[PDB]
Amino acid sequence: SFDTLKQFLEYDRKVLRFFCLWDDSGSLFGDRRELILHYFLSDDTIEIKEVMPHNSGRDAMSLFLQRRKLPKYGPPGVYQPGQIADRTVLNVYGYSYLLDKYKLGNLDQEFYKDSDLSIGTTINVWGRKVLLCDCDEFTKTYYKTKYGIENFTSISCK
Amino acid sequence: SPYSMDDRDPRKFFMSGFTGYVPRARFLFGSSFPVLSNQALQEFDQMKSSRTYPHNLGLLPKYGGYVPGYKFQFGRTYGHLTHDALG
Amino acid sequence: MREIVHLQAGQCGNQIGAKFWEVISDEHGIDPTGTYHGDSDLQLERINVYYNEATGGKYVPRAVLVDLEPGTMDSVRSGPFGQIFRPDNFVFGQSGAGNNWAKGHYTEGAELVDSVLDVVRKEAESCDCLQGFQLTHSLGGGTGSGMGTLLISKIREEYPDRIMNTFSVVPSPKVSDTVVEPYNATLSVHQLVENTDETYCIDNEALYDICFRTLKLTTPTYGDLNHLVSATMSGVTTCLRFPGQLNADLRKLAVNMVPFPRLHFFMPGFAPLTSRGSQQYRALTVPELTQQMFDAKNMMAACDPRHGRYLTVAAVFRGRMSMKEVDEQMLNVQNKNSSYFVEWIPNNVKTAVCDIPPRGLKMSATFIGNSTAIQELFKRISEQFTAMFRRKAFLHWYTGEGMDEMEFTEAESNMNDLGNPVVTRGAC
Amino acid sequence: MREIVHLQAGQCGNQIGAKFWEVISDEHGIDPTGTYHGDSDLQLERINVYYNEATGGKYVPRAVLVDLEPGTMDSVRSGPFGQIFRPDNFVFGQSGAGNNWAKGHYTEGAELVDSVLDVVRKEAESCDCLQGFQLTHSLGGGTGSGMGTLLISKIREEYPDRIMNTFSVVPSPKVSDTVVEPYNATLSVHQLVENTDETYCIDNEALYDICFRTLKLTTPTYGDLNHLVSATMSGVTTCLRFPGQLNADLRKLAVNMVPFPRLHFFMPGFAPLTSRGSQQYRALTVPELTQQMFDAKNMMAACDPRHGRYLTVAAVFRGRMSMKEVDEQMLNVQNKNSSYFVEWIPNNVKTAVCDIPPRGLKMSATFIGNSTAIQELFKRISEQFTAMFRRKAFLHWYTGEGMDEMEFTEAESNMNDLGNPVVTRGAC
Amino acid sequence: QRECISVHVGQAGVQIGNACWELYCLEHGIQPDGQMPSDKTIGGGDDSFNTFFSETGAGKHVPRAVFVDLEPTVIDEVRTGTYRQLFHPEQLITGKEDAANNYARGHYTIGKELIDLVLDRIRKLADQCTGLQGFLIFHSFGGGTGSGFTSLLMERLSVDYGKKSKLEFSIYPAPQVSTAVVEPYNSILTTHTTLEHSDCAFMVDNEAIYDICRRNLDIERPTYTNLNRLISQIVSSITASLRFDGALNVDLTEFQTNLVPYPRIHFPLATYAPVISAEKAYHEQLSVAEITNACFEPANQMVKCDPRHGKYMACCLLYRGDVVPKDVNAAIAAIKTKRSIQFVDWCPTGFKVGINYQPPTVVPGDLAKVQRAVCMLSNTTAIAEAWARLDHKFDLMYAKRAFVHWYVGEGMEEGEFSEAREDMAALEKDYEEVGMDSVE
Ligand SMILES: Nc1nc2c(ncn2[C@@H]2O[C@H](COP(=O)(O)OP(=O)(O)OP(=O)(O)O)[C@@H](O)[C@H]2O)c(=O)[nH]1
Ligand SMILES: Nc1nc2c(ncn2[C@@H]2O[C@H](COP(=O)(O)OP(=O)(O)O)[C@@H](O)[C@H]2O)c(=O)[nH]1
Ligand SMILES: Nc1nc2c(ncn2[C@@H]2O[C@H](COP(=O)(O)OP(=O)(O)O)[C@@H](O)[C@H]2O)c(=O)[nH]1
Repeated sequence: SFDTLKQFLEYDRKVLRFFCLWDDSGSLFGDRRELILHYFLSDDTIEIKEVMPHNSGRDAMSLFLQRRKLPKYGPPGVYQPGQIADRTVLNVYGYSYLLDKYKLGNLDQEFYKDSDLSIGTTINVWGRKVLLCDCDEFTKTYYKTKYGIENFTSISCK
Repeated sequence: SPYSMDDRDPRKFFMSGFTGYVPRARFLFGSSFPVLSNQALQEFDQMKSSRTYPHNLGLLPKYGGYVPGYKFQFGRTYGHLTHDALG
Repeated sequence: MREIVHLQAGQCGNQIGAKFWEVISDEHGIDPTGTYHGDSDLQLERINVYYNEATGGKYVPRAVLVDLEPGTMDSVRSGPFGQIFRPDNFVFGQSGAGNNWAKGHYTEGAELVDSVLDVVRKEAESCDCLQGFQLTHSLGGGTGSGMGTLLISKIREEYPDRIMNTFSVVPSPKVSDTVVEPYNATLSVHQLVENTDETYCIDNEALYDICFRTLKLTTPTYGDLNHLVSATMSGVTTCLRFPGQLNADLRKLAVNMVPFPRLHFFMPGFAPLTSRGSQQYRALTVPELTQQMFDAKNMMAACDPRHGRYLTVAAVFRGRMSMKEVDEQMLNVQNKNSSYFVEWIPNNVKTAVCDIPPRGLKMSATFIGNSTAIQELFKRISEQFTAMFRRKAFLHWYTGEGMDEMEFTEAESNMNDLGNPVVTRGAC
Repeated sequence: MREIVHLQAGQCGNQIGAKFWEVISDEHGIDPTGTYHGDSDLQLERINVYYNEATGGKYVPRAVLVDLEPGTMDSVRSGPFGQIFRPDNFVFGQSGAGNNWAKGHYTEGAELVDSVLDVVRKEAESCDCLQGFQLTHSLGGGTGSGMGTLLISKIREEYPDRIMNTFSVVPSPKVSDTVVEPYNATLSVHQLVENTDETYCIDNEALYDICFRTLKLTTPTYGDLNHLVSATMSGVTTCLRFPGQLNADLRKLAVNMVPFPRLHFFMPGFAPLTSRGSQQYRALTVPELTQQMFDAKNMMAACDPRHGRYLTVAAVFRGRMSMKEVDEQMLNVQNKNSSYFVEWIPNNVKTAVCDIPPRGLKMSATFIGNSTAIQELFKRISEQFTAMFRRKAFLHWYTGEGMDEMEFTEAESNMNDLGNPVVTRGAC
Repeated sequence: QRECISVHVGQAGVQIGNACWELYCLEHGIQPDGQMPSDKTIGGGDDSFNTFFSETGAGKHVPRAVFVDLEPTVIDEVRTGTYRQLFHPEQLITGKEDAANNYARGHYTIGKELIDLVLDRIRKLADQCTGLQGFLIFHSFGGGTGSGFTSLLMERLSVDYGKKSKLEFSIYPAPQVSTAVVEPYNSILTTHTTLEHSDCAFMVDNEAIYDICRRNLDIERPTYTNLNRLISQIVSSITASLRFDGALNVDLTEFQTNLVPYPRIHFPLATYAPVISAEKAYHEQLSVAEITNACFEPANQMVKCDPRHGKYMACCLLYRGDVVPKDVNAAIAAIKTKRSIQFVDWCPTGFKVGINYQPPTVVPGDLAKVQRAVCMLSNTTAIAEAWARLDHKFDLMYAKRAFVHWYVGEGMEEGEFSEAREDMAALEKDYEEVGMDSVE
């Protein structure tokens, strides 16, 4: 499965909007935060933003994460160059490619999907833990359509 | 840095001059590196990864301060009067 | 306490910085939420070299992020190990130096350098022995150069005695993006030679070959082209961060790798570099390291090091090794490749040795060499100058922003006087 | 310590070398993943004659795989012992040879042997005391004759003092898998006469003969054929991988088996070759080992030894066996057959035994004969060449590539000039 | 009574100091913590430690060396490691910016911020010393903190303690292989200033250590720890007669009085006897005659200079262990008849033989349990070849203005290079009229 048109046409402009709650009461000088997850199924990416009130404190801090994938087993160490790349290459000609069939090495990369992010779970986005508290109507439609669970009673943040 | 043998063992003092960092130490001020480095490393572990009411009554004659209620307390002596600060 | 201060001006530089900052945070076990979560002593001992502490192990990165347009600002901010760069250390702008050295320098940029040299001082004051400055500034393009060079000149003024290793991405003809690289970049050299002291020039082109003919990556993303450069950096200041024998510092290198005061344009290099499909077949021993750190592939610049002999090369090995082999492999390198080293500098290869390897390896060897072939590297940018300068094209948008054809002549004058000393020593 | 560099060229040479590495891996106790799971510590004693060590016991062969199409490479990796080969010496190429010697030697082969020479230079430099090379190829057909001769010429030019085995599969008369076998063989032997110190001829008809008349197989496949060739391929070089008395290395065999400088083409043979139905009825010992050895049934080249005198012959025995039991029978062979051995060379038998035999067998041996019956093969290639050449048939590819009518007649003269000495030494 | 002060300057000095001090700790009973063990004892009773080790009340013993280095982290590993309790906290003098492999940064700019403290501690250590026997300076002829700081320390010690003997344990940079590029500059600029402030310079070369470890120790891959331990055995055996007792005890004034003929010619060569490596040590007869031949063999010499290309001047042999004196009398008689070792005509007797009744101790690791040793310290003419091989490098670098600005702009002046080369010409000159035969 190394194609993009499948996801890019099944879920082109479909976004999973999750309201969440970051807990940083245990931080020394910190405080709890309001994170909004947007999972894009077209490229299996997670962006998360911070929604912040009037006369806030912290700046207009853009988004919190950006449009890439998310490593699910905590914060992993970045590796030496050319480890978590695409399909393994044996040699070059003499611009060229071979597609080695015996893939072995740093291919073991475990990442969130729509299955591992459901209402009521705590996700460890790069260290910190943030709990999923509510979702949108399109998300409710999608999770009734595919996985069949209803159970959409929200867990209200603070 | 935390090579103080950890736990509560004696070892915890980085020899004077140890140019090494003692995570959470310069943010403290008071005594000598030895006992500092000790408390300095301990700091990490924490999370790592009037007063006269009782027997001590009297308040001391002429005490500079206002014992709550003194203004309107006509009785025995500063001693007896201040035998219950937070009464 | 030897602290270092790293500048982050320019889209390119800001990105190389983030990946650089990741690696150094990924060696001192700094978590993308601040608190250190590593499990080694030698990690914290020297956190003063890059991460100032705070209330609650928040080791905030001593960084100075600057951009005339809040683009890479947010980009880096919303990044992975990027929600830690102090909010104040993030000086922003409201415009953008659309590829124009004039803008970056004698204009907008200038009216912000004050609001940039302001924080840098706060930093300097926060330090104890600022071992020097390290600027990730694309000589090419706007911001990067214009602003950077201005700060470079300015910083020196404040603290004269100091080191200045500029990791800069010189354009390599082959591939080009902005159509003003000749002009915009040309300028840098002038304000570099007379203010730099350890130029580590990198070339997107070269790094691409090193992401195809050495790592075999079908789709070499700029991200990887960053780690290769990022590594070189967190590999040079190794001694001032971890124990070991022959601890060579950011100064030692400059006092054994700079013959004449101006002859200081060096090229980079990282050793343990193989493909994802050969990690288990390769033998990471000393000989191998040398048989790659001394070729024309691991060098992250574009100037066949075999066109012109080198004057002074050095290497920072980092891992439990035996000086004997280090010394031999290097002495042998000379006797073997003897037509590629000046005969006016006996003993021309410095060999340091740390006592901590990079996380996920067992040995490492950053390469730094004052090659003479860098002559070509600059020759091309000058060879280009003319074309655009001849017909004074792409100049209206440059001279009408506080500039004069005069500057061009003087900048080129230096390019000639930089590609001049080389051919001289070319033959001792 | 002595090391052999194995290069394999062409589809035939690649498959034979893959089966050879499977045989050696099962002999030296290495699983397809590359680790060591053996039974005896002596089995690892001299592993680095064929295997370069990697980290964690991931021993990989010192082998350069070369072909002009990336299909034989994909097949060799798709074989069972595929996780054993280094991807760096895995030199493929996107082209089509077309079974053309001109396209193997004067065309894209000549553009890819630069990379082949670079990687074999690296493997030869990573050695302690290199003794020689092992090129597995086919004498007839493309690549192995076109690229193979060019590779041998460059290897000999860069190393002129080392023993150079070329294990070459020669054409057969009764069947032909390629129309231009005479052209390709005549062009290849012109080089293979004056470069290689010794060359091992394999005729594919004799493999069929030894599979039906001796092994009693029903449908002999290429796996079985290249396995049987790999048996003697391994059996030649065993005194350097395992101990024993009368250890004879490659140059010892070269000295005792090359009387005159141009006469080095040999005939191999392996003789615990038992059919499954008749093996438990065999009394396997040195007597019938020698009897099965010296017959005209186990010869792997279709040249009948009764049609010519033996110049010299070596036997590499393997197993715990007794010395006069070898000696009385190796004198009895000459004393019985006196019209098949030369008189001007008295006592033309080399004996070399080894301690550990191959697995499952109690004793093995390898026949190496330098007969005067090779004139049959070379003269037969000569008239089969001249019949095709007198009409200039199938020649327009070679002539239009850049060759001429001139260069073929010296190859045919060299055919005749090896035909004369191997006949006049049989005629004394 | 007989106390010696060691000043370890430069990183090579500090690491060789760690080696020689761990050797002293495991040669006596002095633990890494500092208390001699309760339920153990060693040998020399209650006075033999009053050498390099110092006595304090209730038993906590202290060394009397001064570890000085203008950079941290290499002091930090020595202090943080396995000898954290032994050393006095202020005897470890740290710089703050690295001396940058520069004579000027060792001698004229960062030379004042710490030499007041270093001399202050030298005064305090000389206060607790009944007889100040001598100063041994452990340093390299390479980087800035080993060249410039040593060179700056020499004239202040010559001013304050002019009557005391001072000697050098030197890391000369190798004539073949080398590790830094301004080694010739730094070596000449430090030996110019230390020529008049050094009474004897024992010299050690890393390539010689390397191939001795290859050949005799059977290590095909040694490290700086293995080098400095073999240097440490030399140091401990030279300074042994003040520690213990024997037949002929060699004083540190006897070293200068027997080994330096002329006041300028004070550059001998150390070498060690058996450097055998355990798994091949018990196979050998290990005789006094054969170790006396082995030290004069031109392969165990601890600098890379050929002894056949010159004449010896004065050889000092220090034996340790069960050495019968008449074995060394027969050994010297065997030496004086071989023509491969040529002598000058003006030194008929030149062998200072001293015997100490104690065998070498063994650090857990490389060296073998041998009940014998001798260090051979010979003044030869062959060091002129090393001076020539380094002065050729200096001339070839000086001819075209290499690296001069880092020196001159930071405290040095342009002349000091030229008169340092003039002094090298004078020393290489004097080594020829001392070596020429008498014709008058
Ligand atoms: N035995 C031993 N010798 C060393 C060691 N380190 C360096 N050397 C020798 O010293 C030479 C260079 O090291 P130094 O001269 O001490 O460098 P430095 O004096 O510390 O210079 P800075 O970096 O400025 O502090 C090398 O060529 C070695 O010969 C060591 O750890 N042990
Ligand atoms: N290695 C690397 N190069 C980059 C990156 N981003 C941009 N570049 C290079 O930077 C060059 C132009 O950048 P530039 O216009 O100077 O950015 P500016 O300094 O903000 O104006 C392009 O040719 C890119 O190849 C990066 O993340 N990594
Ligand atoms: N022993 C053996 N011989 C083979 C094998 N495959 C092919 N051959 C022989 O190789 C000969 C010609 O091969 P060739 O044309 O040179 O293949 P090429 O090198 O790819 O051009 C044929 O006559 C076959 O008999 C094999 O797997 N084992």
